[PDB]
Amino acid sequence: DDWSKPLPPSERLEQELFSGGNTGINFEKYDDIPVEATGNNCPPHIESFSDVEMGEIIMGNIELTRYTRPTPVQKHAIPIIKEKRDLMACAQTGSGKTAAFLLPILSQIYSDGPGEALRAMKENGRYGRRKQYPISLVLAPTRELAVQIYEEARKFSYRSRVRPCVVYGGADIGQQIRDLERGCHLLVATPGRLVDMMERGKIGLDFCKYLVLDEADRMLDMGFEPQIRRIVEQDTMPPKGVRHTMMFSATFPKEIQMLARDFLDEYIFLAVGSENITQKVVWVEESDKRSFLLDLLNATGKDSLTLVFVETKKGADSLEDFLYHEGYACTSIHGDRSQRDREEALHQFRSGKSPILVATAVAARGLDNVKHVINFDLPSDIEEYVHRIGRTGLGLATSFFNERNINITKDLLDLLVEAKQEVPSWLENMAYEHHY
Amino acid sequence: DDWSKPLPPSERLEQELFSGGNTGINFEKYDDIPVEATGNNCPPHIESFSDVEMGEIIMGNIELTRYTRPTPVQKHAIPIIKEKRDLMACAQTGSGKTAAFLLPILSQIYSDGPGEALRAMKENGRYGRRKQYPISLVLAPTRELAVQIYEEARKFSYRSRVRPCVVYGGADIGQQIRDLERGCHLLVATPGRLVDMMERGKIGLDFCKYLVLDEADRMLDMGFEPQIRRIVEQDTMPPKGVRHTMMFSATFPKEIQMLARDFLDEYIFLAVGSENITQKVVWVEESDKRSFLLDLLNATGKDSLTLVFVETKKGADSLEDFLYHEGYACTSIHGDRSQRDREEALHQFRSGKSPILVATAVAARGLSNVKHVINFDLPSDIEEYVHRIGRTGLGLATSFFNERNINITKDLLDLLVEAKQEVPSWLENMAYEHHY
RNA sequence: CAAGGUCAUUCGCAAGAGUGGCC
RNA sequence: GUCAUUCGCAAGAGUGGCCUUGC
Ligand SMILES: Nc1ncnc2c1ncn2[C@@H]1O[C@H](COP(=O)(O)OP(=O)(O)O)[C@@H](O)[C@H]1O
Ligand SMILES: Nc1ncnc2c1ncn2[C@@H]1O[C@H](COP(=O)(O)OP(=O)(O)O)[C@@H](O)[C@H]1O
Ligand SMILES: [Mg+2]
Ligand SMILES: [Mg+2]
Repeated sequence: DDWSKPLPPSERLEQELFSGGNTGINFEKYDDIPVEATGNNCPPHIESFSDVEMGEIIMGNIELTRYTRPTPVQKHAIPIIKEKRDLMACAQTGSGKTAAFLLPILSQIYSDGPGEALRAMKENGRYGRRKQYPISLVLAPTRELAVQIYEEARKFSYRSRVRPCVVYGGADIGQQIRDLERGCHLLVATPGRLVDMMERGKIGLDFCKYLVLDEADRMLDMGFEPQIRRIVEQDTMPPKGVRHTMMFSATFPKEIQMLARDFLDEYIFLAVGSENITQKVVWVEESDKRSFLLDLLNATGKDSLTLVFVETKKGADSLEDFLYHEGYACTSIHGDRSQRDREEALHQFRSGKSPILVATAVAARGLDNVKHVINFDLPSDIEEYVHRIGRTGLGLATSFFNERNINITKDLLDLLVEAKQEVPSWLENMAYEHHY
Repeated sequence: DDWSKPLPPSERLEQELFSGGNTGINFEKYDDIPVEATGNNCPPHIESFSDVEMGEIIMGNIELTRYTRPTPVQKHAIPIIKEKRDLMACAQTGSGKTAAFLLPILSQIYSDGPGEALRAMKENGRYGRRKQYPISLVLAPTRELAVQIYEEARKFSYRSRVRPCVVYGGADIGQQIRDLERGCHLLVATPGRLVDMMERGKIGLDFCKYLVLDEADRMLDMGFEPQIRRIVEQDTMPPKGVRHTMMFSATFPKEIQMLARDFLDEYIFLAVGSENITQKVVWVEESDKRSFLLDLLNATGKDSLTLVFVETKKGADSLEDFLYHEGYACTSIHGDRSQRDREEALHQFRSGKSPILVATAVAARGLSNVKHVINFDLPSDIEEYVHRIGRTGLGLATSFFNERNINITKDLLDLLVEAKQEVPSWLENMAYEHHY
């Protein structure tokens, strides 16, 4: 019985599962991703589903649901889970958390098969068996979330021998029991309803190899902690390091961290996701950047430090000489500068003898109370912009923009909206005109 | 013993196998390909290796060999073989053709395992068994090519339980026997040396499931046909439809077709690959295309048909009225024309009453003895260019080119070189400056 | 030497746009 | 309604170019 071999299709079933619902979304607004996965021997992230062998069944079902590339949380979660490592993932709503665990878990089940224990037991007959032993257990806080997880499981278990089931409180136990008795390899459950099934001898967790806690922060908020601990610690479920455990949550309070240390073994912490700073963006042609900078400098207080960012080292030297001949006390720093020359420049800047510092990205990585940060040249990527403006200690950041910075028009626009800053209407216009 | 699981690496092996040699070549000057695969229920081609699940070992070894995407012959051969169909593949030398069969075959062996027959026999001890039963046999005409096939097999069998071996004539039979005695699952062989090995009781073909005849045209020219027939038809090799047979050849003579019908079962025919047409390319700005066309028409003999291709239906109507108001008897045809209007236009064209036909791509698909085809607008792709100029019978083709046609500068340059035509120096110059 | 970003060409993919051809 | 090509944007990869940073 090979579980990696797809079973014959059903045109009827395909339409019910894939025609509508949660098909793929363009996760491009978010593609400028701050994502970090820290842990011992952390498996590297993926850029395509092909970078790991999901298997024939999963790749075909991904093609039916119309996903093309992994979401940023999936880029890390999928290789982490397929390497059989535990995962603590803090990801905001709409990141693709559900598929981030369903895809690797089901892929592993297809490759490994049901295991020796299930074969050694009486095969689930046409009249079923009273008690079922799920290979994988997913815990959810509500019926709504549990049903949504279950629906995605059907899409990814299409043409497989994995039969998903879902049980939730506030419903008829009779339907759920009768649905369980037809086989259950992946179970989605609210905690209270799952405890009832275990007490009734309908569900056994002796062979549960994949445990997922979805929306874990909410489950604690709703008072499900005793049920979860009864499910995991006070029963037959294999312990940490034998089972493969994953916790997903939108927030990371200390209550979730303490639960992670109790439930997860040698795990990876995965996190996905500047408002005390006034930010201005102005259109400036290249030949006008110097004159625009002079007006800002002529408007600066007597004892306010100004940090001016430029793209190239030659541009930094050229801008320093220009400002000096214009009569402005300034200094400069870049990568070619010796450590002594950097110290001399910073000494003048900190002392205030030269309250203007012309710097490349060398000062974006903090070498040291700057009041004004000026992007004389905007950086080529939005990550550099964040590091630059964070040098302020009220704090102001002014950036020069022209057609050369069109590569960050949307990324900069998203940042201004996200930081509750004010948005030039022409920036929105150029963004939509350039991308649609 | 799971054969889909990679075995531990070896830094030495990686360097010896992958550091140099024939790593990937960008099959980019040949992205524009005439490739047709014809046969009953022919599996669709692929565009990346991900489109079929090759397995962890294969995808890992592909990355080490620096292959990015399948070559045009690989796009069809890989899915055809992976679906267990026989293949008659005619492709020129240097097409990525060795890997076109090694990758799907080894992937199948990794997934299917060694089969029941091998598991029921004595394991190859460290004093290995005497007689070997290769799962896959590859036949080559010379030692040189056989070694070259074998070396690629080493790279793709890296970290696998598949052990390749190569035997060829004009060498010490002694080394080959004891290299075989250490185990052999995939065998590369020249026909003469293989016949000897069978007669020694060293090689058994009872379990060979994948038979490959590489450079089959040369093998027949070198007199290997009786040895091949003895190898395939007069021994224990499983017959067609049980074994999976592939034949590769740079040419497709009648002698190869007859051999394919004898050896291949329900096979697919795969083929990969205008000199009596003088072709001219001239730079013409858009505002000058009408004046340039007039000079050519005034230089046309009184009784010669000219076919003028344009991009849009509106362009066809506009060009017709312009020529008419200039005193040139002409007509036009495009997709929006009713069948009656098309017949009227063709009637005037073939009678010579209006020897100038202004047409869109609607006339690029055969509808006469046209003496001059003029690309007033060059098509957006080179395939359309071939179909347009093919309407001549001496026949001449003159094409207008400007910056709008930069998207086919390289493809048109390759075509003119391929068809032994004169090449404007500016066309090469613009091609290299645009792509490098 | 290593690490990062952007651009140009190419390949696939998704969304859009434009042209063409078939009914 | 179906089909083909091109172009814009976006993801990735390969090549090239360019810039930045660390010894
Ligand atoms: N690889 C992907 N590509 C495109 N869209 C995806 C992908 N993975 C998930 N999605 C979509 O993201 C949306 C959110 O799914 P969901 O799991 O509910 O996010 P979350 O659970 O973190 O709130 C769904 O519409 C889903 O189809
Ligand atoms: N998918 C690929 N991507 C890039 N290069 C490839 C690919 N496949 C093969 N090649 C290269 O193409 C060249 C031709 O290999 P070969 O099999 O001998 O062509 P052929 O057999 O048609 O004469 C080799 O250098 C090989 O490494
Ligand atoms: Mg060859
Ligand atoms: Mg092109």
